[PDB]
Amino acid sequence: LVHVASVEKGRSYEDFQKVYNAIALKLREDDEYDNYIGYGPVLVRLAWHISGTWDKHDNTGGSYGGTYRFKKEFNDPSNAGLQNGFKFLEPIHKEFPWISSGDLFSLGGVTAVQEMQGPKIPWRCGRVDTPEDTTPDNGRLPDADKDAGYVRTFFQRLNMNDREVVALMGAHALGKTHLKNSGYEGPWGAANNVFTNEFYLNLLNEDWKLEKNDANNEQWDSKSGYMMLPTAYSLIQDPKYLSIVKEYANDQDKFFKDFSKAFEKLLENGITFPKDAPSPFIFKTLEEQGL
Ligand code: HEM
Repeated sequence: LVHVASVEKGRSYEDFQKVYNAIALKLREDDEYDNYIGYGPVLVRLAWHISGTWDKHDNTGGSYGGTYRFKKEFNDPSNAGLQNGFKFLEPIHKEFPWISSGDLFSLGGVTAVQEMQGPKIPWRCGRVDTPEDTTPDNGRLPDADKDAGYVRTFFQRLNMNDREVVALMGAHALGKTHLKNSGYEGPWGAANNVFTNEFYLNLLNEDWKLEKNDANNEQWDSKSGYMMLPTAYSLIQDPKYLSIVKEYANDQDKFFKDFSKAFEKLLENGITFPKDAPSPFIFKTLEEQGL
């Protein structure tokens, strides 16, 4: 497969900034979702799962084709709970019927991170909706009960190196786990809809205890009422991962710059951009626009 980015016919920067604004105004408005966490965290989880299916070996999966719209991918067990972010974005797609699905699903994750005070993420338009038979089979997304060796190997398929894996994993300061979606339950920390380096500080400073939960899965629980997935607690057991965790725990600006680069790479894997194509867009937040 080659997947060439094609801009939506006739659309420029300001068209896309209007779609960003619609998502951002609806995030402000629907603030009650999930006990007042809001839709921000489930929207960056949606942008990572439609991107996370990519296989570097045959160029299949990834964000390009917007295939989460099809039943197979939509009903993937690993995607349970993401229907909420889909339903959030659906009125915005009736409003801007010209945007492709992969562009809208990835822009929703960019808008959520920046509206939750995260770094600016450069974004490129040009994904093209591909057919129902290009939809990847279930099972390409990662397990939660594994170790640092599994993590390294998994992310090699999306060719992410150690630093990019540790930067991307910082998104787990956002939102929470839900027992009915994944067999895990509890918040990651205290500031769950503000983008910060809290994941790393918690990993290095809490007194974590291993326990079984009500679904019979193990998780790490701390005295503060926070939890950690086994795959994510793995990052302090590997010496390479642990030196990068400590770097981000001490320097939130370094974490923001690295997360920005890594998240854009994740949302663009598998897509070829011609050089006639527009440069990456940097969207203004609602606040910067006075809206
Ligand atoms: C090996 C890597 C990862 C595993 C095993 C994993 C697993 C999980 C699990 C089991 C949940 C909770 C699902 C639920 O019950 O609703 C979760 C939530 C979440 N994940 Fe990950 N994750 C991984 C990587 C990532 C990455 C790379 C991102 C984004 C860059 C990300 C962003 C999120 C966010 C924001 C949530 C919270 C969603 C909400 O509040 O509903 N995760 N993850």
